[PDB]
Amino acid sequence: AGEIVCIQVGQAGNQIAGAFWQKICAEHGIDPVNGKAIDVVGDTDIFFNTIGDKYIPRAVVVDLEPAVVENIREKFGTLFDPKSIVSGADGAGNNFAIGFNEHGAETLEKVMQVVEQRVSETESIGGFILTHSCGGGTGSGFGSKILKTIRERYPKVPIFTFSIFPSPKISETVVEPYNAIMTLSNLIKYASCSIVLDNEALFSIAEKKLEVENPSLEDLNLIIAQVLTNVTASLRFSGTLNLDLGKLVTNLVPFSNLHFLMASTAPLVLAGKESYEKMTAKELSAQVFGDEYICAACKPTTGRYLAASVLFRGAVKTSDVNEAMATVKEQNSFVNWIPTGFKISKSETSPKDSALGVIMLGNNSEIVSVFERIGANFDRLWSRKAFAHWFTDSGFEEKDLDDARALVQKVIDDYRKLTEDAENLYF
Amino acid sequence: AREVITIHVGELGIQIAPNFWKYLCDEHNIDYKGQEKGKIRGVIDNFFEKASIGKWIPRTILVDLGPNAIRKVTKKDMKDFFDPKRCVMGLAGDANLFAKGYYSYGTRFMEEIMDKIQKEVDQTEHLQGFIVVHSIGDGTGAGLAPLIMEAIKKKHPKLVMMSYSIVPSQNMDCSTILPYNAILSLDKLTSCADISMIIDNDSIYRIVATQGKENELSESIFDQVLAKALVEITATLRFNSPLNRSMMEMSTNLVPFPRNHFLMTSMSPLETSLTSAHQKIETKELMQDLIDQDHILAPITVEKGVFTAFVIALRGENPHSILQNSIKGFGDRVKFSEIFPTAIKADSTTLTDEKLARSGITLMNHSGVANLFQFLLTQFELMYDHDAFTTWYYQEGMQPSEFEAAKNNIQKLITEYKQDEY
Amino acid sequence: AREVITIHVGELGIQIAPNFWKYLCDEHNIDYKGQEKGKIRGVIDNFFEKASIGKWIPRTILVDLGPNAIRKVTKKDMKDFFDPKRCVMGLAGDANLFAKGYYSYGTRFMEEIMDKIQKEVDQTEHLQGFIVVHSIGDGTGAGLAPLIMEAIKKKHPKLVMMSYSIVPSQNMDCSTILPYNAILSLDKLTSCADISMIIDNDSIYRIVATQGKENELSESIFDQVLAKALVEITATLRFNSPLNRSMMEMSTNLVPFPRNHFLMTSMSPLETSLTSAHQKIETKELMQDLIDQDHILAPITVEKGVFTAFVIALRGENPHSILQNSIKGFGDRVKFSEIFPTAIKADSTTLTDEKLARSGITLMNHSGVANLFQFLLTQFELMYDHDAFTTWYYQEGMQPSEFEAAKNNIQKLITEYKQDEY
Ligand SMILES: Nc1nc2c(ncn2[C@@H]2O[C@H](COP(=O)(O)OP(=O)(O)O)[C@@H](O)[C@H]2O)c(=O)[nH]1
Repeated sequence: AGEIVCIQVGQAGNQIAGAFWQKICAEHGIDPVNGKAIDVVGDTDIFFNTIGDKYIPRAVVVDLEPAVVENIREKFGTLFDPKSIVSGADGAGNNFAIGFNEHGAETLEKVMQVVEQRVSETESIGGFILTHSCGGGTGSGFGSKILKTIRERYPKVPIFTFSIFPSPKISETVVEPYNAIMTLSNLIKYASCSIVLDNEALFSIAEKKLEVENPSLEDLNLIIAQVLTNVTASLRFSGTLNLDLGKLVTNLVPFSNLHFLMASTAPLVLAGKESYEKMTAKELSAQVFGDEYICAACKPTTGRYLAASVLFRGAVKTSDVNEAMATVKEQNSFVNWIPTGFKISKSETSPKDSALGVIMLGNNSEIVSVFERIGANFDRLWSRKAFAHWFTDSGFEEKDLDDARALVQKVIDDYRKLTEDAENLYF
Repeated sequence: AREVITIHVGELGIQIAPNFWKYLCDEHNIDYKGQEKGKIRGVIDNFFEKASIGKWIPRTILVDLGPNAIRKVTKKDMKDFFDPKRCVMGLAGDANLFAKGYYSYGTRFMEEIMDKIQKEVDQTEHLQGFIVVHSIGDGTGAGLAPLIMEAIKKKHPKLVMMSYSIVPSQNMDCSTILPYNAILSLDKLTSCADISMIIDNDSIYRIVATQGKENELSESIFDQVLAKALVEITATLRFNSPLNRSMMEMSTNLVPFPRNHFLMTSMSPLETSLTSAHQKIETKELMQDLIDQDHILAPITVEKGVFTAFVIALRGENPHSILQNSIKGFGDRVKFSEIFPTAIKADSTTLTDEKLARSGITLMNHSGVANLFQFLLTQFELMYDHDAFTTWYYQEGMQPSEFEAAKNNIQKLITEYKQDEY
Repeated sequence: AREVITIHVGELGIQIAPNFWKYLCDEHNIDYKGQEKGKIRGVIDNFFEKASIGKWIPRTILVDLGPNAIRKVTKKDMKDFFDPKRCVMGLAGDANLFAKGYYSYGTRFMEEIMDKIQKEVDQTEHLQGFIVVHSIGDGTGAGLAPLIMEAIKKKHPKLVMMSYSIVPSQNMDCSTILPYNAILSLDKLTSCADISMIIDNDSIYRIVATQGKENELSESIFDQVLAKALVEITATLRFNSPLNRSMMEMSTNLVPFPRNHFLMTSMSPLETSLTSAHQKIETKELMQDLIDQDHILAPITVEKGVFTAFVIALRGENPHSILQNSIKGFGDRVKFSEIFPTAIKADSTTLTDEKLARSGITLMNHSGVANLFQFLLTQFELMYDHDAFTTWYYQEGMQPSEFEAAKNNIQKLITEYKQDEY
């Protein structure tokens, strides 16, 4: 019933999702380069369309790039069905306005036809997952139009977006803050939940928690993929009690515009028996809630939580969960009105490279610092109108650039006001 | 045979089912395939339907708004035992909202559910009543169980309806919207059930952990304790006991006013596997254990509150002269109002478990229930007054006055249970 | 409930606060967030205010002339426990001078401080008294605590005021101007407090080091011992004890003359973590330990000096026939004047600490206090007579006769305590 349709938009979107799909295929027991399997485990129907002995991942692959199909065959074999891959003609040169306005009506109609076919092979739609990168030209503007279009066709369906935000210190292109704000404005309006990730945080993790020396994006994507595979464990491995995407939206989002979540996982293990059997839920909870495993450039132990959820995997003792979470409640800071704090869940099936593991998600007021940095960089460039012609000559009015900024500021102000008011909601 | 129909609603009520039903199968000498295993004992007919063949069929219905609790129970944990034509499954689940279970989604399944119930009712000449086992946490349990109860009471008004309401923990089972579903559903249980048992999972977790301080237990112990309490409550409805002979007698013994029907329980030895080796529990210790803090499946101290009714059901030989001295010896730990005699009733029935010398369970109508309700109500108010997560309920039809009504009903219920405290 | 208001003044009084309040929270079964944790025991109302919600609020005010002691306590060590509207913060601190705390800086905060105190007073029907916890070392403690005490006594003259005066060490806590602040502030405590407890940090350091000669301790032990002594002194004000039932009774039992109110204490086992494993401390050893040199938190030998009053408060079962033989067995180690009966009073109250069989604390009115005062006074005179560091006080208004007056008052106080020695 809780069938998931993934949408992958742009180069980052496809590489991250690619790593995810190949890890999913390892846990369920499917060949990552063929889709062919004889003996599989878990509820494979949530993510794969099985025809004969081939498990076909349910995904819509989208680009503006002229040769997206060949670019996939070369890395992912025949795992993805070519009928689901939508190729483009020219491309968006890191310009939100091209991905969003000047993309071609036909390109979008084909994406929608593919989505309709994928939702037509389901007894029910459990939700959509969008994987993309906010500073690009297709994963930002086209991915944003797709969220708009999907939410208009399928309102009341939980959309989760996983996206890469600018890094806190160094930036990629000068245009990046314009692409990032308009992408964020559309995430604010259309996603049910958004997971904020960035590369600076992930690199520190790759260099300090993984054994890899001099990691590249290929290694960095295994941290993101690990977040994605763990967050879908309960869905994939069922259980009498479990978590679907609609359970996460209901429990983590207290207001409709405060859905931006942080993510953290531990242990991080590269394939092979390179891990150590710590086997302790208490240690994993202490780690997942520390600042060192957070996959975004923020410092959550200094903020305040509105809500959080923790999913434990493997043979975790009930007694250790209760003690470990008691420690977490004592050490961290929560807002009074939400009085229960957490959503807790367990899935008895172990991740393939560790007997135990933990994934945590949550609403931490600290997240505004990511948005505030983006806002400030935009304001300086916008005031001087540097690289601005690239957006207004591609269909935007100054009004749209200003309204997108205003919406972002509204979310920041709402998170901060709530957080400051919170200090006295206890007296 | 006064027959009882058991309905399991929601993910937890269903999770419990295999433990509840395995206990009954072993207790009456039936295998898990429904086949007889030697001599059948007890009034088997009250809980099992006899097939056209030698197989016994549990007289039960399983309801889930998603497909998964049922799929695991009937395909992996207790294969071939449950009748697939008595399982009701939706697709969407409940997104943890009361609103789906009671107003927007679960309502489309009521024709299917009432049709299956009638098919089950039609197989019995003398129906005593219904037992509905449900979580009050999640939307399927919190929402549908009262929707189902109302539909039954309006069709079969002369039957006794009992619910087994399980309150989720503030830790392992927690949810950020638990207080909304708990208050919204207590509001309906108040008019739906004749008898409503409240079991608190936090008490189970601390009680078992205390008993287990000397060992590694098993992760299955928490579910076995919860399932066992229902089995023991029902023991007198299955054996020819001199107590709680029928659901109608439980109602007359424990509930003096239509609203004051929320009951607490106490159990000893909790589980056979918790009390192993030398367990000669003398009649004297068993009765002291049953009013001990570590045997009460609620955050209740009997000494702090007032009893309205109290029934102690023991199993095995329990000489009456001992039971009477144990009761007199309760002193002022067990106290009632000045408008009641100390109406404490105790006796014993048949033991089926070869590892225990004796055992027992109590049913209490005690003002301490009001403290659980106030705890949950305070949490409700903090969230409600600042609109936390209310959009998710309003989007599915819960006009705001619906929350306000539940708030007022529960505060009145708390006020009424505490009348004797003042 | 006879309610007590606790005020923490200065960097050390504030440093202590998290240990003092955590002990009370655990002792009465309250969590550190003010939430109830099971059954509440003792007269909780005497130290905690009940919120409009289920939360308990410590009935306390924190005063600091700088921002830092408070910031660390309320933001890092015991988050969400202390009410921020009860915290008073200055900017300049005190430059370690009495003069700032009492004349030039701290005076501008008195309207704010008395306003917060009244807001706290207005929440209670029956106010028993105030406890002011302060250092007598640094200027904020040494200066403001007496400024605050005078302001309160002039407004609420019928209440009993107790101070907990902590004398800094000559090593880890030392300062080059310690003798000025100590004499200048003892001069005001003399007329301000009804009861004044003196705790000497040098005794704590040597006592703990002695107990720790077999292990590595913890650096937190010094603060836990100091905080615990206050908690134990106050145990009888929180539990329904047959001793020191109220602050007024402590005053009548221990202070025969308005000026002779400076008291010494003795404690055993000092800290639970210092006495682990087999700690069956029999009633007999506990009372011998309480008059032992290694349990007295002052440079005082009971055998060398004269008692005016002596109260022993024990916790746990302590048979009275043993307590009486232990007292008789004190012989001439505990001696009073020929104008007094040997008025040694002992009894016991409720134990809350599951790791200890029993425990206790004593309150002594003993002439040995005069020796601490003379020690500090001699140091004062060596500095004063050669003007060391006096410019720093004169620059903020301490006209020289102010020092001379304090010098004479303390020499008179010493003379009076030693009257029975001659
Ligand atoms: N973590 C991660 N980040 C990536 C990856 N590829 C690209 N990025 C980031 O995504 C940003 C936008 O990428 P881009 O190539 O312009 O995507 P497109 O124009 O939307 O197809 C880059 O500036 C990088 O910071 C990847 O494989 N993984």
